[PDB]
Amino acid sequence: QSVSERTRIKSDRYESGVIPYAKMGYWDASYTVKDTDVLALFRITPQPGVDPVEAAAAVAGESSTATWTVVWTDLLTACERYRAKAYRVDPVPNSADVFFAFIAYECDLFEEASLANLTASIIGNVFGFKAVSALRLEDMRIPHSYLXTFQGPATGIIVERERLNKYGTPLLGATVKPKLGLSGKNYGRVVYEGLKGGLDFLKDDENINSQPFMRWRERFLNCMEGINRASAATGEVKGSYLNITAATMEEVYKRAEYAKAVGSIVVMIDLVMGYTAIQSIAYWARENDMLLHLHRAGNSTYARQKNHGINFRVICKWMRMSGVDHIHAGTVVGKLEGDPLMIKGFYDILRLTELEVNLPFGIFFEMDWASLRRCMPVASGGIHCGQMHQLIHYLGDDVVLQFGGGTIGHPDGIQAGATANRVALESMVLARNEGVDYFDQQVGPQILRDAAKTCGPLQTALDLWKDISFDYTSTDTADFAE
Amino acid sequence: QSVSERTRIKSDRYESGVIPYAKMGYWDASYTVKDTDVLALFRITPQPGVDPVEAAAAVAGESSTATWTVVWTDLLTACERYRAKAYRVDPVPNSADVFFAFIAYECDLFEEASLANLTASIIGNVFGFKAVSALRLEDMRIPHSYLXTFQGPATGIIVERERLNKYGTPLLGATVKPKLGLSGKNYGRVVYEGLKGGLDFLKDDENINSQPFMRWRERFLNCMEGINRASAATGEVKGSYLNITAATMEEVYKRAEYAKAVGSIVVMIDLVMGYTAIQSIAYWARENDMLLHLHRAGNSTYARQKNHGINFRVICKWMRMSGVDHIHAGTVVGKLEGDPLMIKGFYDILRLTELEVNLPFGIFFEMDWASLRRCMPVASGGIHCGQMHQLIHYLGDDVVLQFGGGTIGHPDGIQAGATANRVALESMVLARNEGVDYFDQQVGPQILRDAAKTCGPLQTALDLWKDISFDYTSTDTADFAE
Amino acid sequence: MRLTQGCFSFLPDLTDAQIEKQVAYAMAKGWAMNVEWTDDPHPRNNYWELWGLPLFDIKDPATVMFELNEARKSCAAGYIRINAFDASYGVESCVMSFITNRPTNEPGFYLDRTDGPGRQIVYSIKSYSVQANPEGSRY
Amino acid sequence: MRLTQGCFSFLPDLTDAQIEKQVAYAMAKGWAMNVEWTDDPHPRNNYWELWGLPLFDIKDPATVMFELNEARKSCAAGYIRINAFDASYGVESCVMSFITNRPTNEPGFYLDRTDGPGRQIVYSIKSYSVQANPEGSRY
Ligand SMILES: O=C(O)[C@@](O)(COP(=O)(O)O)[C@H](O)[C@H](O)COP(=O)(O)O
Ligand SMILES: O=C(O)[C@@](O)(COP(=O)(O)O)[C@H](O)[C@H](O)COP(=O)(O)O
Ligand SMILES: [Mg+2]
Ligand SMILES: [Mg+2]
Repeated sequence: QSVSERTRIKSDRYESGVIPYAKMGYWDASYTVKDTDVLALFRITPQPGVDPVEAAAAVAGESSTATWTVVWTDLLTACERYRAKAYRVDPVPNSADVFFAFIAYECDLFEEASLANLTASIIGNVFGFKAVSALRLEDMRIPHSYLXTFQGPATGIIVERERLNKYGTPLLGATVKPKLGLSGKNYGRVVYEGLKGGLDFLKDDENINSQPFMRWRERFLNCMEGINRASAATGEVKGSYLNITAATMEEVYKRAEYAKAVGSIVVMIDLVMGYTAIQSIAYWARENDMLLHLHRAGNSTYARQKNHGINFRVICKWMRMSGVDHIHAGTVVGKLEGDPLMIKGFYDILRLTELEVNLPFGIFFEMDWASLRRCMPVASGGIHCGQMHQLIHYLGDDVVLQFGGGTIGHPDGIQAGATANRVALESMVLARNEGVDYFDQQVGPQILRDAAKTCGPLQTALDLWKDISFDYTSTDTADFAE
Repeated sequence: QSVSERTRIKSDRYESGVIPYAKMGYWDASYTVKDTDVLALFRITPQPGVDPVEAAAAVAGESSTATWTVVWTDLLTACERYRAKAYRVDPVPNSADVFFAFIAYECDLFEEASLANLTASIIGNVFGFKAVSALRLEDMRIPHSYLXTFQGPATGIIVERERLNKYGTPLLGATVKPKLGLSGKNYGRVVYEGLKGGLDFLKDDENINSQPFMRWRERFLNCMEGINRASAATGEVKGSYLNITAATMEEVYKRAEYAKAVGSIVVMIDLVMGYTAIQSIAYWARENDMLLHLHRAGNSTYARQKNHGINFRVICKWMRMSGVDHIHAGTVVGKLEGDPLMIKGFYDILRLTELEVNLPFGIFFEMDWASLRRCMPVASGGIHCGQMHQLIHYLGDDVVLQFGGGTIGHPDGIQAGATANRVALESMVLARNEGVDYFDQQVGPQILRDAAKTCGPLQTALDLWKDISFDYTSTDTADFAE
Repeated sequence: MRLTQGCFSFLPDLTDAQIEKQVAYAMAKGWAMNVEWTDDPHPRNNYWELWGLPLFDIKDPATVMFELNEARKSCAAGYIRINAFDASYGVESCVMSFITNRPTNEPGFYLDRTDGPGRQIVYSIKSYSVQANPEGSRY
Repeated sequence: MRLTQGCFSFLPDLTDAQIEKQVAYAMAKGWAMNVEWTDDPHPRNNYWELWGLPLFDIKDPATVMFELNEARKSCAAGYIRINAFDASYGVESCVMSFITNRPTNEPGFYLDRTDGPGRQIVYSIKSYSVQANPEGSRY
């Protein structure tokens, strides 16, 4: 009878009704990956009774073109081409209800230079799907071709060191404390003292923006005085991460422009600003000769648990793409969650020109960085100079070691605190380069106790804190040991 | 005894002096091409006594990292990585002392999205080198990763046809004549009459910009009255390519914005404005919902001769990357140079989603186009409705066939001129789609004579022009047959 | 006047035999045919009315012609066009549209002029059929 | 004051033998050493004076050390550093830089404040050595 009825689609695939995502062409056991594909590795915990291939295909489809029922509108497009392929599923080591699922997405699916669009597809909906009890994005292969649309770090490790005139040892910093309550005046005091005592940097706390107790312009002006006073006293380029985090993008710029205008070398942003402001202020930082330090605030809400979320290693990739110059990536031995293996992989992702597969470090995909610049990892949170031998071994050369409490907590004052940390650092590096087995539980502590014999502030820091450790079990562990 | 002499470099490669470029690392016949490399093919006529390979090395060197004498500063860079490698030197068929030289260039040599930079390296200096008596750039492989940095056409063929609401035949237009001298009001008359009579478009001639005889605003307003009168008279979308070619970028945008504000669907630009003005205006065209027609002015100053310059197929690649919607690409049978195989090459380059090696058509590299939109070729110059069979055969569907004199030189008027072209066209395509062997020297002219028995205007244009041809030997010809 | 949208509208109205030959060409290329109806002839009326779905799994020109003829019987006086959709990477769009039916008498359009800044005119094209009567009763 | 540029400047001035070991490290890693001189200690004095060319070819620390001491004996009173340079892709930069020599009496700097708009200050870091005497007679 009626025209709607005579022209119904009657094929197996585009007849109306629900068919499984695997039978919609989102699964292919022998897809061959192209060098232009976005690859994603997911850790999928299917619900009781849901097939492991089905859940992998479901994730492929709802992150590319599918929906829950069949649509004739597919056929207005080159739908073979746009469909993502779940193309491999292994079971997760030592578990028969959790799976590693590899999914490949066609290059053309993604807006050029838009982390917002990349994430809209890849994390948009699928983590809240009913058929899946848990889901974690473990890794991604960002293809060269997509990477070339992005800026990468504004300054990057190499140019940063050049603007600083500091090569050979890890760089040094401290978060100003207490976190909140200090007036701009006193902030400028802490910054002057710490920088004058040996620190390359200080920083605003992540949550120091502009508050009744201290409005932002006061902090910036008073810190600049402190910074330039420090550099006049030492003959070093100095700085402090002036926090430009704000409610609106107009305010963030206003703060960035103010930082620039008064001569600041560096500014910080919080991750809670979100990806679009981050990309904006990363382009801005390139164009205005500014270091951009990303504090990763909020990360561990999705990054902490192994069964579900986004692994921080993917956040590394996305943030290096967007173009931040620094990003916090963990300490191993401090107050914040850090397994040595996972931190090492984070550091490789941020620093290397390319990645080779290394499953113990959580590097699931091999990947070229497409001459995007290298992002400076930051090691921060409850660390002290008694741990310096551990810091050097675990974290390498290109890194900023931050000691907020480990500098300011020092009983002989802030300058004493800073000096203890830099002597610590320099002697440890000096020693490594000479061939000494610095990481040995005997030698390492001894190199510092020897350095302490000619540095008063160091003896004191060793005396005060050498018991201190944060010896707890990890949540984010590897599935392959070393 | 002096510090200069003791630290003088004494290695074979980095000691002071002239050495052959083929020993400087610019000739590597077993280089494996990477997918991210930019490839160039040059036709090299070395001077008598110069080795062909040494010439290829010189070209590779002087378009990448080299100069005429050795410099120690190479050693501050990753020199081995940045050198272009001539990787293949082959004899040319039937010229005894001429050679094809393929050269590979590392992706990181090139500023992202910059045609100026690509050309600065590939064509900057190597054509004025004394050691080579002639040099021509025949083709390039622009890698997928470089192509994604570029916009591609602002509109492209697909969206262009959706804005015109015209699918199934070639589009049709004409240059207003005489080239120079017409006032604003009269330009609009000519445009109105041609559009009413059947043409989709007319266009300003390339040298019509703004002049004593007609200032550009007068043409723009009057042309829009005529365009909108024609659209109302026919119920079709209509346009004329208003020329915004101007001395300064400030004036081009003024003309572009004026064209936008008055509702023009299309603007044109001449190639003589140069690549940087072109990329600007291509971006502008995307942002402002405008079709961008590229007149190729000056192209034949370097593209005409086989021994030297740049083959037009390369220019096609470059303009499609920069992102013009139309480019003039030849007629075969009209008044300007255009060998059938070379033209079909150019048309393939502008329209296909990728390219396979096709040596008779002059396609030396296979190349994905990276989903950059397709560029509409324009067939123009000395063609007439009596050759429509030849035009449909040689040039295909996605093309604008332009009949300036072939419309305006009709004795019964411009409308008659237009109507004759459109009937020949529609009647020729109708017959192709029916299975008729329209390209046969018999049948083609017969399809037109049939339609002429029922279209006075077409009968008259066949009688006027039927014996008109431009049969001359080509300069820009193939090296390989079929 | 004659509405000269469609790619064969400077030829006489196509016979059914000529239409089928163009349908047969489109379908030999693998293209999806559809039938559409309007009584708003405005140039910028992108969306004519669908006569069912596009005929995706249909191999027979005669079936396409049948839907053309059923559209012709059921639809109010107006315009009918047939399009051919190409779903391929590189195209993903219509590649052939022509008019199969047209009204006996199309009054056409007039050009409405509103004064803008300076000498600029703001133009609107007005259909006589549309301004006078609603959809379904314009011809 | 002690100018704390260079990467080992919170340690005591390095001995020849301690410098040889740092040179050994750098040579075993494939890096290129060079030696440079200045008597402008300004933190933004990017370009200290080259002492000859960098030593790319060299297979023995003693050569760097021999050049260090030749530089020591020819250059006026001031600062000498040794840099290690890594030509590797993704580095292409200095990876180590430390002071080998520093004059006995470094007065340092004062901070010079010019009033900008509002409360803003225009800072210039000024060196006592440099303002009093020309290059070659500052220490
Ligand atoms: O607010 C804090 O606790 C810190 O200022 C550390 O201060 P102390 O150095 O005084 O501990 C840092 O912001 C965190 O380490 C960030 O964590 P992560 O580095 O994991 O992003
Ligand atoms: O100026 C002219 O002669 C034309 O207007 C042709 O007019 P007619 O159709 O009246 O000859 C065109 O610009 C040429 O076709 C350009 O050559 P090409 O397309 O090869 O760049
Ligand atoms: Mg903090
Ligand atoms: Mg012309």
